[PDB]
Amino acid sequence: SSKWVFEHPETLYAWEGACVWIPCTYRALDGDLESFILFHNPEYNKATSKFDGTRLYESTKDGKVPSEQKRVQFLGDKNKNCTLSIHPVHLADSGQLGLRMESKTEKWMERIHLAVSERPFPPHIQLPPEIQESQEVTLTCLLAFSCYGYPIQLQWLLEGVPMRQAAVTSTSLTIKSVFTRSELKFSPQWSHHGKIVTCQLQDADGKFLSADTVQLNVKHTPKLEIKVTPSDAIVREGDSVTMTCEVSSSNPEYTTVSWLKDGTSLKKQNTFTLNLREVTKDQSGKYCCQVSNDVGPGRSEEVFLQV
Ligand SMILES: CC(=O)N[C@H]1[C@H]([C@@H](O)[C@@H](O)CNC(=O)c2ccc(-c3ccccc3)cc2)O[C@@](Cc2cn(C[C@H](O)Cn3c([N+](=O)[O-])cnc3C)nn2)(C(=O)O)C[C@@H]1O
Ligand SMILES: *[C@@H]1O[C@H](CO)[C@@H](O[C@@H]2O[C@H](CO)[C@@H](O[C@@H]3O[C@H](CO)[C@@H](O)[C@H](O)[C@@H]3O)[C@H](O)[C@H]2NC(C)=O)[C@H](O)[C@H]1NC(C)=O
Repeated sequence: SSKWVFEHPETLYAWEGACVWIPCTYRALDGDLESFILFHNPEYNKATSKFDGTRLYESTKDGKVPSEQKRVQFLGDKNKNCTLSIHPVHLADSGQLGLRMESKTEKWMERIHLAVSERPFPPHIQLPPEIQESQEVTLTCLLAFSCYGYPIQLQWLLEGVPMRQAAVTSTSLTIKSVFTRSELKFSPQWSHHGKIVTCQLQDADGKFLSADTVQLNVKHTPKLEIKVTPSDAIVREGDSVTMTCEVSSSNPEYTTVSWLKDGTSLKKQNTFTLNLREVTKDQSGKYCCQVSNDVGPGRSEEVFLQV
């Protein structure tokens, strides 16, 4: 009994004040249409074996001459298209819509769910699983809404400030999926680790509607800071010098630590402190530590000993 076959999304989302555009097609194997009624939450009376409830559209009354001012409009034909449109949609419209249709001696009822919330629902940011420094990533912000009579826009904010990188916004309004996607590419620095990325929903005039925030987990090599005593780095032979190596940032945590004298690894220096108890003249160069993690080896600044 596959007499009727409808192609449309199973659920359409919107909010109070906006509009909703419902794509819909059908194929009636039993000729063209004779009547089309649009119920809101129809209740089937088991006694009379008919459908009751508030009728939002009747093809025999408010659809005999299309009014163009109608809030609820049927944009379809007699045997193919059942695209509905409520502009503006209200909270009292949220529910289950019924597409009661009749042809020659047979009739059919079709359900469409219309979820309308009082406030604009937030979008959603889809992050890559591993974000690493100097590697371009594509952040995806999706929104399960798109209507013609109410244009929207998605805005990317980093740390509460718009991002200079351009985005690409695309909308799909088909019988399969309805959404507004905005993708943004940018090469993250190590400092972006722990920073907040926001995707804001705004109308045509740019008024804030909703948003979704995330915190970046940017892998990076250990950024190091080196200290030396004395600060002036001046000494005589035999006297002591101490250098310290402090990991200021590393994602993930560090693994090994070694020291370098003009690019030469001093052996047995597996700690963050470099003690030169009795110095000479042949030393006196440029020192730096190397701390690594899963990401790789990170190097600190250079200090001129010069003795
Ligand atoms: C080709 C054909 O044969 N077409 C049938 C047609 C169904 O095939 C067709 O409409 C399929 N779609 C549904 O069924 C349907 C049901 C509910 C909803 C919906 C939508 C929005 C909100 C709430 C609901 C949308 C679709 O059905 C009838 C009557 C008919 C009467 N019943 C009673 C039966 O007990 C099951 N039932 C009960 N109940 O409590 O049992 C409560 N409501 C029902 C249907 N079951 N069919 C009709 O005239 O529409 C005859 C017609 O010739
Ligand atoms: C069922 O029939 C209706 C009526 O034609 C179809 O609706 C029409 O669809 C087109 C494209 O989908 C709409 O064009 C759009 O216009 C806006 C401006 O309002 C523009 O910004 C878009 O880029 C696009 O050009 C059109 O407005 C819309 N309505 C009417 C009255 O024409 C509907 O597509 C049909 N259903 C299916 C599943 O095809």
